[PDB]
Amino acid sequence: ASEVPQVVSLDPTSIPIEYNTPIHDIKVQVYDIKGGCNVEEGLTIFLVNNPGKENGPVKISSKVNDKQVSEFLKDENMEKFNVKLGTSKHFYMFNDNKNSVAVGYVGCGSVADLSEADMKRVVLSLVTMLHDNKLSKLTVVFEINVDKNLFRFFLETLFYEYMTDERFKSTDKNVNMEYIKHLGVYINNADTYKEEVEKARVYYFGTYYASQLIAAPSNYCNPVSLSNAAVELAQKLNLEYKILGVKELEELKMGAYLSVGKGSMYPNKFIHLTYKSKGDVKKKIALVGKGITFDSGGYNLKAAPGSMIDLMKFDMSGCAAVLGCAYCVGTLKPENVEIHFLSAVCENMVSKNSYRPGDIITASNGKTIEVGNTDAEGRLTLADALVYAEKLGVDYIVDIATLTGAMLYSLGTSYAGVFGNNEELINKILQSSKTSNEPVWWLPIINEYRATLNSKYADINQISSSVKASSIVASLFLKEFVQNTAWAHIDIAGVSWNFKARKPKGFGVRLLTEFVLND
Amino acid sequence: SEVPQVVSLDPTSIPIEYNTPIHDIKVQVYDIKGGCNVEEGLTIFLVNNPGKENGPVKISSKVNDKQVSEFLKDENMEKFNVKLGTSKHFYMFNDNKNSVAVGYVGCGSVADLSEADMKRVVLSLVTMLHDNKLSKLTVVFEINVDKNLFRFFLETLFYEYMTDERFKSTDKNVNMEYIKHLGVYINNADTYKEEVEKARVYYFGTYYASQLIAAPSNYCNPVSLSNAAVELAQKLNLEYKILGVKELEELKMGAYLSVGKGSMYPNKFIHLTYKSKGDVKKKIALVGKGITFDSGGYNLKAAPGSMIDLMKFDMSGCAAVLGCAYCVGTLKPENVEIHFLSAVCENMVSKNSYRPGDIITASNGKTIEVGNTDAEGRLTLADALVYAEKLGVDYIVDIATLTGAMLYSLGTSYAGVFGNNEELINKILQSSKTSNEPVWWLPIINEYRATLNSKYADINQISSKASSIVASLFLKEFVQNTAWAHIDIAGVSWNFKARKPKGFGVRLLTEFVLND
Amino acid sequence: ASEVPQVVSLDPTSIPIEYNTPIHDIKVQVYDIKGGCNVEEGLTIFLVNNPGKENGPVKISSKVNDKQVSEFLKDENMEKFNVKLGTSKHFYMFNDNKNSVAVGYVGCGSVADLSEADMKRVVLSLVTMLHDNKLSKLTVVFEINVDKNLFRFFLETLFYEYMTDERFKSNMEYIKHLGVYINNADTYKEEVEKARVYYFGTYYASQLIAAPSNYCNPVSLSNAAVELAQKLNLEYKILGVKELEELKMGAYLSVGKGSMYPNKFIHLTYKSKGDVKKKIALVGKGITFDSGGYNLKAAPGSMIDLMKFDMSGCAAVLGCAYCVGTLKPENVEIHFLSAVCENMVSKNSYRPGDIITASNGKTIEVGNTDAEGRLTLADALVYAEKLGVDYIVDIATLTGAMLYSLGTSYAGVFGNNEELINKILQSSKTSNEPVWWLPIINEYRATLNSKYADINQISSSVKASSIVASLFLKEFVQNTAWAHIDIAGVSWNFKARKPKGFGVRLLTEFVLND
Ligand SMILES: CC(C)(C)CC(=O)N[C@@H](C(=O)NO)c1ccc(-c2cc(F)c(F)c(F)c2)cc1
Ligand SMILES: CC(C)(C)CC(=O)N[C@@H](C(=O)NO)c1ccc(-c2cc(F)c(F)c(F)c2)cc1
Ligand SMILES: CC(C)(C)CC(=O)N[C@@H](C(=O)NO)c1ccc(-c2cc(F)c(F)c(F)c2)cc1
Ligand SMILES: [Zn+2]
Ligand SMILES: [Zn+2]
Ligand SMILES: [Zn+2]
Ligand SMILES: [Zn+2]
Ligand SMILES: [Zn+2]
Ligand SMILES: [Zn+2]
Repeated sequence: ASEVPQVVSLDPTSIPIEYNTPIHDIKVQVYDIKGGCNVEEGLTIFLVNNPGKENGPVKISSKVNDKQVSEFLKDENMEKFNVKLGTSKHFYMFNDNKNSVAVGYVGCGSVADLSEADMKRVVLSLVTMLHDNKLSKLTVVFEINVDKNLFRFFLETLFYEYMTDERFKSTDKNVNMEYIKHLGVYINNADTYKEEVEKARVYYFGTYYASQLIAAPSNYCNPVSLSNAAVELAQKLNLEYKILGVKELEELKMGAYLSVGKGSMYPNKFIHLTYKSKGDVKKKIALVGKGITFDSGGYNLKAAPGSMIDLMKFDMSGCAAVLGCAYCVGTLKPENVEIHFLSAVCENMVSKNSYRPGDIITASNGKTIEVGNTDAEGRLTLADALVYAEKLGVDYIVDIATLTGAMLYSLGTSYAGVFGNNEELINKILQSSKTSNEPVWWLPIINEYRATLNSKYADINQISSSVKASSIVASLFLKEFVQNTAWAHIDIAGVSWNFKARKPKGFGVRLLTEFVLND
Repeated sequence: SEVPQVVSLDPTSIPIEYNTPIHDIKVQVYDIKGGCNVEEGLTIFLVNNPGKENGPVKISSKVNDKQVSEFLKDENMEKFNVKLGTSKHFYMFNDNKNSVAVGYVGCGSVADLSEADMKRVVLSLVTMLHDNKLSKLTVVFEINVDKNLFRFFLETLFYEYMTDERFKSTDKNVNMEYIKHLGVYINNADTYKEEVEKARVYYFGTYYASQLIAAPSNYCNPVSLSNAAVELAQKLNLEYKILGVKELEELKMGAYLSVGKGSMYPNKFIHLTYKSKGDVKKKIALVGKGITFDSGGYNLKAAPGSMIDLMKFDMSGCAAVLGCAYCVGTLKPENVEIHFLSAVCENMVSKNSYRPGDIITASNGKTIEVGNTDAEGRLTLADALVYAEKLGVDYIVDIATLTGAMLYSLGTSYAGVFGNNEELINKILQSSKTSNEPVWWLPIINEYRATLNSKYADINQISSKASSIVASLFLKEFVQNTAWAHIDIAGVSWNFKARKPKGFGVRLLTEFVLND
Repeated sequence: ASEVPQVVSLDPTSIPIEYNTPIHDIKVQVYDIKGGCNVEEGLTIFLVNNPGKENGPVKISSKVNDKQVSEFLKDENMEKFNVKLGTSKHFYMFNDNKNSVAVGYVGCGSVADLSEADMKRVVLSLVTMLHDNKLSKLTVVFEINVDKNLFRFFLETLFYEYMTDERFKSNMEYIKHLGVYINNADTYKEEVEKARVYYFGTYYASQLIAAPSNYCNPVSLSNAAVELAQKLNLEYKILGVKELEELKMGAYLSVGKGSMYPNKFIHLTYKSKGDVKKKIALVGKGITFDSGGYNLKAAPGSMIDLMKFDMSGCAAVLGCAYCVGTLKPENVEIHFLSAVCENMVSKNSYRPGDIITASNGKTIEVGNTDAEGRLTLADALVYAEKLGVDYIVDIATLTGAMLYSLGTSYAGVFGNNEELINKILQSSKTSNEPVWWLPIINEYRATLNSKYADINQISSSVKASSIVASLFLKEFVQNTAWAHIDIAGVSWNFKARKPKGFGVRLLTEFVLND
């Protein structure tokens, strides 16, 4: 734990973190739908669809253990409503014990298998029913088909979207902020789905924890304060930790990493968390996250129209995702595995002490790098991070980074891109993507472009000057720093930020965790 | 107090000229009914011709000289016309057989000169003063002007006549000589006499503001500017207080302190106070934006036409307030208590600078999400407006070079005024009429308030296009229950044609204080 | 009706126009709230606030004549919800007679005085429920404070936002009944049919604007004007290129030169049956598409894809023409004018630097082809003052600077006559179409001095474009009271991706209460 430097005494010296969220107070009960649905206090929502019939009528199929509610929800009354994806309706009636109840439904389209995006729409429609309504209990009746992974995804998404981050609110807190205390779920073959509930709660927070870190502004979330939070997290989870300061980094000759942070008031802090299983270890994995707490661009300042310099607190999303994974792994405690969580945290700033364009710097593997652009600082920090990671002697090195903005032009805001030197590892990422429902796509490392990184003076150029394929060029650059290890690179620069909702996604936490677990 | 330097050659004070050549001018006002004596220097007639556009010049005044009167007869003067801005020089011998200079400046055919027309008239008259080493100027008024317009003539004459040579060195004007005497002829002269010394007060306050603004950022930094304000206060016997960083920290001014975090100069909060002897009926707080230099911060002014080299003008609001302070302290109005405020700092790029995206806390507890570092003015004004309201005043009037959007709305002549109180706005509009400083009332549109709703903080700093209106909506959030008005002078502060400050707002704020 | 030229046989030859809308089929009843409410049919929505507590709990005061709904509306239930402006909830249930009804609310904030901006948010919340409604009846219970004008605004807005334009397409059902419970109902009833007239006047203008440039061209726009005039029994006249050349409208014609569509000048006339006491000319800018000419809109943010909207001034005048010809005010004679053309890049286009001559003889030096609206208005104004009217009011999407000045909500008004400007402002207040008075600063006039022509079209330096354009237009009105309304910023609703029909009601209130 290191002291955070301040310019004025009003400068924050730590990131506020909410561990005990209202979600953790919610008691979750899972009932088998065969036994019928009890409709009591709170709000009972049925998830219905109508296969084939686009915007077809609503039909409740479950047994409802109440004569009154059954009559209300009979087919001929429900037919005036439809199952259009995103549609919702509220019902009000009295049950058999003469107690008023609130019932409703959410349309789930006319397609049998809902994609992760469709399910997210259903959750969002469901969440609006939770907002501005002081409910004590929510009951969800699944009348659609979901496998165990999609059921978990439903819960995680619900917990995430329902949650509101009011850490930075002061005079403008929602005076009506009131969370439900009970969640009931009716589903076919409930005994098989029950194991997903706690996994969802663990996945939710790991995602929401990374979200809190990302959403934290660059004056709260700096290299020192972020490394402090990693320490606290590790102390709560009994993870081994090591926080490397500038001096050790100099001794390890991390010249590429150090140059990036030269222009910052905050000293570089290299984060090293370690989870090791108690049993015999059969797999060693290093998970690397890019940790630029603020990216001004350096002397290559982000001043072009649309450079979104104000959003650049998000450039440690990779680090956040890695730390969120550290929570999920340290909590669920997988066996036969050893995971290193790495992040070379620093801050790309403009100063008299900054690194300059044209500077030639030496990485910790001896390779000299000519800087052609100070705004491509991520691949520099990752270079030293990758070399460090390989010295640990692992089987897999996976890095996750908000690296290139060109991802928005290639995959957009929904799908992340994965690059690598090992096809087996890449397939495991794609498999992890399926089971976590965090969309990833395999993109090529095109060797024909490697020649454009040939520097006249240094061993290698940082950027190309004749190739607009930035995501591939950067992957080619990073590949030059992994000598003999299966390695994959996930570019989340396009998917890390939910633009419509103006908030982080916490993308990668579940993806990386499903990777650790299913191995 | 002590100005920090990078090298020894860095200046540690703003050069300021108090005793200007204008203050060495003896001003005499005579009644035109007794006629004009024409003996020495240059004598200029302000003549018009109501109706006839570009009509003939006719000297109506009685001239107490046979030879000069003969020269100025209609027969001789018919060849000249009264087109606004026209000037002619005449050369002749008077009765004493002394050569003498006589001329005129045409004042159009409209019987009511406006603020713009009178400025053209003065400018022409000033051109007759430049490059002509004269010891005396007499001006004969053959037009109809009210007391406030006659005063505006003098203030403007004095302002345009004076040349700022504080930073001249090997290029000082070798031929620059100022007149030592000024004569004025006008109808009902006893009425206009009091306006003379009021004009000299109004002029210097405007020129004092002009000097501070023109002073470059390496000369005019927050420390040197707060030093100057103290020097001003000590001269005028005003109560003064300069709040430094650690005091500001205690007052929790996080917004204002964040803006200045990057600068090598400590933040300095200027607090001057004039208090009349006797019963105070009105308590007023005047707030001036005091950014000694606006680089833009990490949102650097690097766009084409961002005019970063002119950014020394972002202290103009503060200058206007200090200029007003001189006027008020000199004229000493009664039954009022005036607080002169300016949260002075510099907006720089550094490892210590505030960033786009920072969530800062204002002194009233509201958390603000910083969308753009170049919108730093409203951040400093936020803490200043809270401090001001804490003084229990009746009126808060802030003046600021806030938004460049003003150039597209009102332009370079008219300032914009916003507010939460219609009575206060009208008073500003009234003072605009009497100070002859053009000001237009622009609305604070409440529908736009939603665009400032922040996801994480209490409020957004910027809306991420009606910048001026949005900036006012922001400032409204820091005035709880006081009549408040906001004057945006970003477009009218600088005279691009003359390449110099206007000192805009000094006379406006003084007229507001005096006539209240 | 002139023939609309085509490049291919697939190019349309008229603007699709819906006159009979489902809104005209809605039967409206206004009851007094002091008598209580009947909630036995369809959707009932309470407009409630909480002046005492910001985002405070919902409490329904009205007594309803149904036991089931009375239980639903008890304070224990409603306090689970809050009145945050725009927030809404609605529930389906059975009433006492076992009929299906729906009951809900819309939060109206904690301020007793509702602005038109606030009311618009309330209506939008209401409409969102209507777009998911299949019920036959909507009942709106006003448990808040509205005067006669804001209530009419509520109806016009409700109608306008409810109606959806589907002329170019290749869920819900429109209600047949609207019930309203409000205090002093008898005083409000007169505002209903006025709201229906104002609605279609606005929606008609909306239809013209939204109609794309391949549909809405000078020939088809003027054709629709003729058809509107015939339906309302207005005197009309469409001046063609030959008549325009005779009248020497060289500024107007220079803009259209590069277009495949011949310039058309629209002149509609309403005249009262009795004695004519006031004469008015309403002038609308009618650029059916603004490419920018050789000063092409290629800069980032120039938004060339939206420039079908630059005839919004023309549409608003035609929209007003509908209301006037329908409401038939006495003692007035109104002229509806628009010099309609298209600003295109061609070998025939006018060029930057061209010196053109207006119908009043003034030579103009063109500095920017993208500033073509003021050129066409210049000749239109000269035409307007020749009619011998008391008031000339032009309305135009003139300068993008309005977005930086007043924004997207308030229009700017400029003029030479303070009395006319006040009437505009008063019309703005009664119609709830917000306008703000901006100055015509004479000091800027010198920037329009041309070296070779009588006057410059634009300024080289001055960025106060809205003011500079006003000074320009001022040179084409010799001695008639004249006002200019710049709606370049308020014409298009960007959040809803559709026109606002801005100006119709403002202009109609102007002619009706003058
Ligand atoms: C290859 C380079 C440095 C010339 C351009 C680039 O890819 N820049 C990166 C960057 O600065 N990484 O440290 C970059 C990454 C994300 C974004 C980005 C911009 C947005 F406006 C946005 F919404 C987003 F999600 C990402 C922009 C640039
Ligand atoms: C709202 C924002 C920050 C996007 C653009 C803005 O209004 N900037 C202000 C500013 O920096 N306030 O601290 C601003 C104010 C005046 C001017 C300005 C520019 C000129 F070229 C000019 F001549 C002038 F007089 C003022 C430019 C920007
Ligand atoms: C004076 C000039 C031509 C340099 C810039 C200008 O004011 N152009 C006008 C125009 O082309 N009139 O025919 C103009 C008017 C509205 C808009 C405009 C732009 C928007 F992005 C927008 F959303 C809007 F509503 C209007 C842009 C330019
Ligand atoms: Zn970067
Ligand atoms: Zn980066
Ligand atoms: Zn700025
Ligand atoms: Zn500023
Ligand atoms: Zn145009
Ligand atoms: Zn146009």
